[PDB]
Parts: sequence; structure tokens; C-alpha cells
Amino acid sequence: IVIPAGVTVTLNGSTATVKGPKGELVKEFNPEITIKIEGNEINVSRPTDNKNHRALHGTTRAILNNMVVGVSEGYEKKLELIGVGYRAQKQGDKLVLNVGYSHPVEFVAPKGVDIEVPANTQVIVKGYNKEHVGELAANIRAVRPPEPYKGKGIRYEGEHVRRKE
Amino acid sequence: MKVRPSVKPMCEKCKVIRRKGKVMVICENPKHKQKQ
Amino acid sequence: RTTYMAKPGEVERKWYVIDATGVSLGRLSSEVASILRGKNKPQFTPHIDTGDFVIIINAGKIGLTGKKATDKIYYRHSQYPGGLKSRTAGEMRTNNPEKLLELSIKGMLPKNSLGRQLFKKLHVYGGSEHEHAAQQPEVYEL
Amino acid sequence: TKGILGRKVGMTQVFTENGELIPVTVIEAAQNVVLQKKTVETDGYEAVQIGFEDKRAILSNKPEQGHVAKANTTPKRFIREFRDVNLDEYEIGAEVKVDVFAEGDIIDATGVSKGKGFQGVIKRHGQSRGPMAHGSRYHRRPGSMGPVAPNRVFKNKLLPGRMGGEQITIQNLEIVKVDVEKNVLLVKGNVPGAKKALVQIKTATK
RNA sequence: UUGGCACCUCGAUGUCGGCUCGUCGCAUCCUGGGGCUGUAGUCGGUCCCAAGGGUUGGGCUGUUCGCCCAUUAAAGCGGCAC
RNA sequence: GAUAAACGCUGAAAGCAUCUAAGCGUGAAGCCCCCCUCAAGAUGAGAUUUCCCAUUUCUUCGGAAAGUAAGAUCCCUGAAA
Ligand SMILES: [Mg+2]
Ligand SMILES: [Mg+2]
Ligand SMILES: [Mg+2]
Ligand SMILES: [Mg+2]
Ligand SMILES: [Mg+2]
Ligand SMILES: [Mg+2]
Ligand SMILES: [Mg+2]
Ligand SMILES: [Mg+2]
Ligand SMILES: [Mg+2]
Ligand SMILES: [Mg+2]
Ligand SMILES: [Mg+2]
Ligand SMILES: [Zn+2]
Repeated sequence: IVIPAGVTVTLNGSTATVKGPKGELVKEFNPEITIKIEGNEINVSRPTDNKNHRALHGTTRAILNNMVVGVSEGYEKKLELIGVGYRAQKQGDKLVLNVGYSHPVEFVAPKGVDIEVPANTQVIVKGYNKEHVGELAANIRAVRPPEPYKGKGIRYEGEHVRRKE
Repeated sequence: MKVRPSVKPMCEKCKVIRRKGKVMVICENPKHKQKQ
Repeated sequence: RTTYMAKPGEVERKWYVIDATGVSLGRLSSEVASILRGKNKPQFTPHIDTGDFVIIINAGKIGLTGKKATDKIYYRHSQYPGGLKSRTAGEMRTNNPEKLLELSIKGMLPKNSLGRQLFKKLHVYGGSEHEHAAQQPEVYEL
Repeated sequence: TKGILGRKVGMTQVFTENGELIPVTVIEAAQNVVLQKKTVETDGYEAVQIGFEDKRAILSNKPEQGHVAKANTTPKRFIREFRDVNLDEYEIGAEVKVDVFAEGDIIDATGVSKGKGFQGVIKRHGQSRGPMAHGSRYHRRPGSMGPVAPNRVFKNKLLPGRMGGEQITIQNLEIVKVDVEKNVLLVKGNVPGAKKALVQIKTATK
């Protein structure tokens, strides 16, 4: 784990606080797994070698990496609305999709995550917390998920939908 | 979902996994979804 | 003949405060049931009550090994048809921890009038604070 | 969330502006006085204690006279608490007039139902009679006490017993008219109780 | 269920159906949630979760059962000395 | 509010993948609240407000007896019971 420039990390028990330009993260890890802060490089240390630890050991480097990468450059999950009359409007902060329902469906962007729409037929969830970016995009997709017959619905960017008659 | 005692790959895209201590096969072909 | 028998009030009942933080629900309970029944005193008389008072603090931090937090079910029947209610040990540790330890310990006391007296000597607290400072309770280790 | 105590005077009917004819209970609520404010610090919950109609001195005792004294009021026939209300509104010894309610306001009337005395299962539990003819000797009887296996009768086997005189809450009664000079509410429909019954009118929980 | 056995009861455990009153199980009839579908849509099918509530008036048959008329969201299957 | 089945996100063990092992989310007429009623014999007998006061006699301290206080009842007129 190589900390990019401008980024800072602190360890006050078993939790790590990764504060950078784009945001500020906190995450409580497993005490058993020991983390080492250096000037520009982080190293996660495994104590024993059981099925319990080996798993945690990996999860930590990955989440810690996902906390650092997330505050540096950030994360974008880009969604497409395919289908006639399926458009997306952002009228303030609330995302607003017309997606075939008799009512429109609106999404208030969670704290730290930022929705925006270049075109009416694509949505981009932006944030730092890859977890939170993941759970907003999922929820937006889950409004009208891709149906297999025509391909209508909200899909992720490079997603394979199965097709039928 | 086929829920049955005998959970086996039906094609070669079928994969056998475990979730919550249940054996299951997942597959591109949704007819092949099985849970034990 | 000559075997000593404790008389009521004869033996000095002491107040003990036991921190439950991270001890198995049983394991805590079996030790306390012994202290209440007065089995740790040579003056132990099976028909009297020579045992001590016990204050348990931090019962919200009592330990449940394995999946007991979700899988240990506590049942109550009202005695109306279909009147069986259930609570998980985890839900009960969060909301009524006082009740969790009381149930646990009430099962390890004798099932008689004396056992019902013993249970009155038990004082369980979710948090770290009690209002029994006036009884000058002594810390006890398991 | 407002409240007030009154006596059920009786029922009648009124013509709406529309022209429709609705049935109404008349509730006379003169002499409501705030007697006590209960707080989370002192009692453990928020409530306001309201005393209703004035009672002759000889019908009160020193404990009563000493409790109303605090509100500088004569003793009261009925004293009830109202929870779920703003204690900032209400001062000790203040009048509670029926003007706390407007027209169109939606209330919940609480009171004790009329006493029927010892009743049987046909009237008390709405059970079916047995046949009256075809040789039947089974008319107004409660039916099997239950199966054989338990060697006992389950709880809630409904049987004859004293029937009315229970606290009942009718919910979502519209107030139709409010007359301050006569201290009267007209509530649409009927409320529990005999004429002269104490009725507790609070803003509808729903 | 049809049976097998003969262990309690022959100084009596005295009766099928209906009526009255229910209560319980879930192997779910309806209503709720979901997976698959020979899921375009509609109307369906099937499996998983689910027992909160609901689950009918007649004609014929002593009839349980059944058949029929007319309804219903549905007219569930069992246990409780059938 | 927490869940079932289920759908996911993040995610290693197992450089990939993976709803799962750590960790988040969504999700039933069901579960717990919410709504109605009973409810401190809840002997674990709870709380608040108000009232009465610390009398007399003998008694080994223990306690006993007697008139009372606030208050309740008997009795009487009754019903909305
Ligand atoms: Mg009457
Ligand atoms: Mg009838
Ligand atoms: Mg007759
Ligand atoms: Mg029995
Ligand atoms: Mg033989
Ligand atoms: Mg005999
Ligand atoms: Mg089932
Ligand atoms: Mg017939
Ligand atoms: Mg029978
Ligand atoms: Mg993944
Ligand atoms: Mg939820
Ligand atoms: Zn397959």
C-alpha cells in the first residue's frame, strides 16, 4: 500500500482514519491483525496462519487500499437508462428518473456521495467510499433492473444482460 | 430456484458454491440455479 | 449428635459486586448461584441461607459463545391457547440484560421456597452503576 | 394534542350547511381546571392533570381540598391525566375551555360503557342459539367447553358474566359545533356511557 | 387410511352424522413477499418464505363423502377419545 | 424497528472470481413496537400530589392496652349500578 501525496493516515487502537483531499474515512478493523504506518508505505501484518486470519489479512489490505485510493482519485459507477421515455433529470440534489412507473422515482444523494447526469439517458454516482458508491448505484439500478426481452431498464456501463423472445 | 437434496452442475457453466452453509449451484442459465 | 447447623442471621451475609464483562452467561451464573447458596462457606447449612448478596454490573457485556446471540430462544407461555412468546438471547441481552442473567441464574438455584429467597439476594445492572453503595459491596473475582 | 373532560348530556341531531342531517352527542364541559403538571424529572412521564365539575365542600375531604388549593380552585368531581400534550401550554389553575377544539377537528371519546348486569353468551359474546324447535333442549347455552384431551377448559372459553361498565375509546369522531357561552361540544355520532357519564375528549392519536 | 397385535378399560372408557363452541399443526385454499418459467403482454404454472386474519348459502343423499345450483379473494388439508 | 425467503454492495480465504468468512444495504398480511383493554398479590407489592400527626395509660427493654387524628364504615334515601 503506497500512500499518494496529500493523503494522511492515523491508527488510534484497531480503527484507521484515512483523510485526503476528496473526503475523510474511518473504519474499525479486527484487533488481531496489526497494521504498520511508514512515511509513504503501509504494510498489514498477519499474526498466525489459520482460516480465520488469512481471510482478515487480505480483507484489511484491500479495504485499507480502498480507503486510500477512494480519498485520492475517487470512484465512479456509471449507469445507462435504455428504453422509450426512460430519462433521468436532476432537479436540485434529488435524482429523478422516469422509468415507466405511473409516478417518478427520486433519490436524495447520501452524505459523501454525489449523483450527476451528463445526458438524460445515463447517470453517474461519484463518491470516495467505494462501499457507499456501490450501494447507491445498486439501489438506483434496483428501481427498474434490466429486463431480458427488449433490454429495457437501468444497467451498469459494461454489464452483460441475458436476452430472450 | 430449484430447491432439492441433490444439487449438481447441469451444464459446465454451472458452479457449486456455499452461502450460509447451504450448497448451491449458480449459472448464467437461471434454470440451473439450485439450492440444497 | 454434634454436626454444626447455622441459625438464621448467625452467619455474616456479605455484599459482592461481580463485573460480568466478557464472561460466558453460564460460567458467570454457576459461580453466582454457588455464592448465593453459600456453598463457599464452611458454615453452609442446606436448610438456612448462609450465602452472600451479589450485585452483577455490566450485564449488557455478558458473553454468548457461538450463535447463542441469535439461536438461544427464551420462551414464555401466558397459559392462553397459542400464548407462546419467544425472545432471542441477543435481543434480550441488548434490551433486558437484567432479565437475561436473572433467568440464567434462577435455573441454577434450588426450585423451592429457599431458592426463591436466594434469588431476592441477586441485583443485576445493564451498566456499571448500582445504588447499593450503602451496603459497602466488595469486588469479587471468578 | 388538546383534551377536555365533560358529561354526556344526551344525543340529538343538527342540519349541516350542505343540508344533510347528522346525529350528535352533546358534551357539556364547564369548569375544567389544570390541577397538576407531571414532568419526567418529578414523576417520570409528561402529563397534565385536569379537574372537571365543582363538588360541594362536604363531598370533598382534606386530602382533596389540599390538592386543588395548589391550583386556587374548589374541589372537582373528576380528575384525569392527559399524556402526549405540550406542558408549555397549560398553567396550574388555568381554565380549559371547549374553544381548544374547532369545527372539523377529529377527537377520540373515552368513557365507561353502560352497565348491563349479569349477561349470557348470546348478548355478551354474540354467540348463536341452539335450535328453538325440532326437539332441541339447547337454546341460549355457551356450547362445548372444549375437547377431552386437556382434562381442563382453556382460558378465554367465553361464558356468562357481568357485561358493560368497561372503559371504551371511540376514535375519529368529528366535532360539529363548539358553543363557549354554554361550554358545549357537539361530537358527530355517539360516545360510550349513560346520560351524565364522564367523557374524556382528546385529539385523535391517528 | 386399510390392516396386524390383544397391552389399559367387560363390579360399563355407553353411541355414527348434525348442532353449539372452538383450539392446534402446516404438508398454504385466499390474501403478503420472492426464485424459476414453455416469464413479450394479459391470464397462468411451479417452487421457496409465510399460520396474521379470512376461508358460503342452497338442492339431492340418514349419509361422512359425494354430485349438483348459485356465489366467493378463497370456498385448504389434518389433529384434539374419527 | 428488526428479520424470512430473496436481491445486492464491499470483500478476502484462493493476486482472479465470489451476497460471506470480517463488514454494510434492501426486503413479507409474519416478529417487536405503534392502536384498544386489563394490569403493582409485578409479595420484584412501584411513582407523584395532598391530608393527619408524633397523644394517654401502664410495661422488664421487647412491646401490650385505650381513647383519637386524617379518613372510612354501619344505618338510611336511592340509580346512571
Ligand atoms: Mg343499568
Ligand atoms: Mg343459527
Ligand atoms: Mg326449549
Ligand atoms: Mg394436565
Ligand atoms: Mg400374549
Ligand atoms: Mg368402577
Ligand atoms: Mg411451510
Ligand atoms: Mg343435507
Ligand atoms: Mg368423536
Ligand atoms: Mg463482488
Ligand atoms: Mg429495513
Ligand atoms: Zn448451468
